This record gives sequence, C-alpha cells and structure tokens, in this order.
Amino acid sequence: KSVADFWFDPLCPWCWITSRWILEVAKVRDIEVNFHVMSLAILNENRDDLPEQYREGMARAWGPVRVAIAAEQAHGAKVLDPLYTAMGNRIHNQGNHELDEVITQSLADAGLPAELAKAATSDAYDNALRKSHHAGMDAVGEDVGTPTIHVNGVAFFGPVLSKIPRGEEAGKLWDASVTFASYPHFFELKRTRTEPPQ
Amino acid sequence: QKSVADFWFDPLCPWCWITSRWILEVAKVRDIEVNFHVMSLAILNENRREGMARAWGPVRVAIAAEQAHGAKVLDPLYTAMGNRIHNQGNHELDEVITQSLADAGLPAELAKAATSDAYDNALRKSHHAGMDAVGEDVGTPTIHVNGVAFFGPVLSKIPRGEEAGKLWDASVTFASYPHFFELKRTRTEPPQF
Ligand SMILES: [Mg+2]
Ligand SMILES: [Mg+2]
Ligand SMILES: [Mg+2]
Ligand SMILES: [Mg+2]
Repeated sequence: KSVADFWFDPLCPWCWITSRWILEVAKVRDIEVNFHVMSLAILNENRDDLPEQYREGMARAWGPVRVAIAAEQAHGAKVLDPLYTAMGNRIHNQGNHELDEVITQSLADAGLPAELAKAATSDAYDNALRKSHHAGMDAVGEDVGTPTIHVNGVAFFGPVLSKIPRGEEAGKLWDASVTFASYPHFFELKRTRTEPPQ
Repeated sequence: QKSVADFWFDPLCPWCWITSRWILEVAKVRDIEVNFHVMSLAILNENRREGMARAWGPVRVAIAAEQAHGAKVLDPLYTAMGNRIHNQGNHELDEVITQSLADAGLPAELAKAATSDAYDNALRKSHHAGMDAVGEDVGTPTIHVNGVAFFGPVLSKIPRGEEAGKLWDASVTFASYPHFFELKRTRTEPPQF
C-alpha cells in the first residue's frame, strides 16, 4: 500500500494544488495520505536578503500554521485534512487574506473548538511547528521550496503542478511518481521549454 | 501513435551515456522510435576530462557523419564511441574516433572532421535545438518524450528490461500532462561522474 506524506502551509498555492491532487489520487487509488505542517515563514527566515515588501506581504504568516499544529496536538493528525481544506478554500478559492477571519471560519467549518484560534497569536506551538517543518523540508540542495512530498518514504520536490489533475488522470500521475520513487538511481525530471505561470 | 524519444548526446558525457542506454533498454520492451541528435559539452562550457581537452572531436565527427550519411547513422556511431569511452574507459579520443567509424562501417576520412570547423554551424544548430530552455540553463541529458522537452530523467545507473519500460511509461505520463513541470529527489543528489 503506497503512502503519500505531504507537508503544507495553508498560505502556499503550490501546496494547495499538490494536496488537492493527492486527494484526487485517493479517490482512484488505494493509498494512505498523511498531512504534516510546514511554514513558509520558516522558509523565509533562512533568507537574509528577502525584500521588505515580501516580508510585509507575510506580516502574520504564522497564524494558520500555528493553528494547524495546535489542532493536531489537541485532536490528532486526522484533523489536518479537513482544517486545511477549509482554510485553503478560503485563501485560494475565495482569495480571502484576512487570516484572522479565515482561521475562525475554518475551525467552525471543520467542527473544531473555536479556542484553537488563540494558537495563532501565541508561541506555544512554535517548537512543534519547527520540528514538523524540519522533518518535511530538510533537503540537501539550496533550492529548499514547496511543494514537498514523500512517496513511499522517498522525499521529492514536486511534482510541481500548476493545475489540479482530476480522477484517473490524477491516478496515473501518482502511478508515475511511485515508479520514479521506486528507482533509487533516478534524481530529476524537468520540463525545459515551458514553465508554470505565476 | 508510436512513442518517440529524441535524445541529444555528446559522446563524452556520462549522463548522456546512461540515459541513452536506458532508452535503448526501453526500445526492447516498448514500441518506440529513437532519434539521436548531437549536442556539445564544449558549447555548454562556452556559455557558462583527462585526455578530453580536445572536446570538439567526437561531436564534430558525429555531425559530419550525419550530414553525409543521414541522422540514422548516429545510433551506431554513438554506441561505438560511447562503448569505448564509457564502458572501456578509453580516453584517447583520436583512437576512439578511428575505431568507432570503422565499427559503424563509415568512411575513415570522416575522422578529419574532428579538426575542422566545417560543420560547426550545423553542430551549434543541433545543440541549441536540444539544450535551449526558457528558464535557467540546463545541462545534460536532455530528451523529448513524444515531442515534450525534458531535462532528465537524470539517472546514475542503467535500468534494464521491464524496469526500464516502467520508467518510460512514467515519463510518458508526465510528458502527456501539460501542467506538470518538475520532480526532483531532495535528500540525495546525483554522484560525481
Ligand atoms: Mg506529522
Ligand atoms: Mg511596502
Ligand atoms: Mg512561550
Ligand atoms: Mg537531428
């Protein structure tokens, strides 16, 4: 039985696409899906030259990931899936970037206690967040970016997807990913003549 | 309908060697057509080994052979050259060239192409067709899978039989999906070859 371990920050549009893909895969393949939290804010800590404006666009970027960690600590890893879905629908599908509102709405949607929102503005969960992030994102390259998935235990950057594959198409892309994971002496495949629009 | 692999190679390149031998393994277990095209490590180095400082020789001979006898001769000429360089570790390139032309059944006079710029434009045109990228510059190996250009699969060993076939099926799946861009291992990197 194949296993997808996926690290996400609700803010990340790449994570959003790749996680929606994995959920499509799960509809047409027998796989175990484990979500884990990582943090774009932590990625950004490790970059001394980040421009002021980009820092400003991330002013309160710890809130959603703190709440996700706190939810997992309180209720188990199982609640990450639906909490992430509720948050990401609002952030990515509705374009809502008032994160305080996204957090309270998403907890209610997911059926989780409202008090979890208080995690967003406390450092109590940061040690756990850092450890979760490092487990997922530690890589040997200076690329260090999202999306990162482990396929049957094999850590990858990508698949970098700019649209969510659906149904059996999603399944076939999973099958291909598993085949590459199964061959230890494969390292990289990348399109050269086109790139994702951002 | 028929799956097609276009493969850009410099006889000197170990990564081209591995990925091209993989494609020839694929051809034994999947119905595919394989087309070889020349590129040049020396050109990559312009736009940026013991025995190999004269790095234009093998690629110049390859291009000259294609110009005179057609691109189909590149498969056996490359096999001849790379068998010697990579499988036998022969780095005397003048000897590799002579021997490989004889292996492939091509005229010995083609060896003279190694030390003439007569087809360097043809070489450059072939190179850029294979190596051009919209993003950051890429290295070897580059291929087209059913018309879709990829860097990689970067492979450090040659998959054989159905294992090779499954890796092709995977590549074809990724090529077929327009909105897939990259998959890369994060905890191991290719060996220093
Ligand atoms: Mg976890
Ligand atoms: Mg500003
Ligand atoms: Mg504290
Ligand atoms: Mg050609």
